[PDB]
Amino acid sequence: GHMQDLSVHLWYAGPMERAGAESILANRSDGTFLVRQRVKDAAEFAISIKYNVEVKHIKIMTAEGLYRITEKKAFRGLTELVEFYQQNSLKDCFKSLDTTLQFPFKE
Amino acid sequence: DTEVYESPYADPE
Repeated sequence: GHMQDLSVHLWYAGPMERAGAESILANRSDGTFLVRQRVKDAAEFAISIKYNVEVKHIKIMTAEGLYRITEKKAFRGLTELVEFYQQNSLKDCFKSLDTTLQFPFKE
Repeated sequence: DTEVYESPYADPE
């Protein structure tokens, strides 16, 4: 939008909050995922995914202008991270998360 | 509301 407005991504809940993220996800099926931001203090990011009637919210690291759900990875853009994992289990990046980007919470 | 994503898990050195 104005720049890196990830909000354009169906899985981007943008201003949504964690508890809020869980609200939809909690109601959605396992695998349901999304991303959100609202801490107008730290330009950080985190992905939220539905797992076993529960939601997994993992924070994304930022340093080299790269995005990673784990201190061991790095992507150039959420969309390249999220949409790329659609075919790569999150457990490969996530710590406990054992699934893939099944569907966005916005769906 | 005033909550967010704490940190499910992280990997140390």
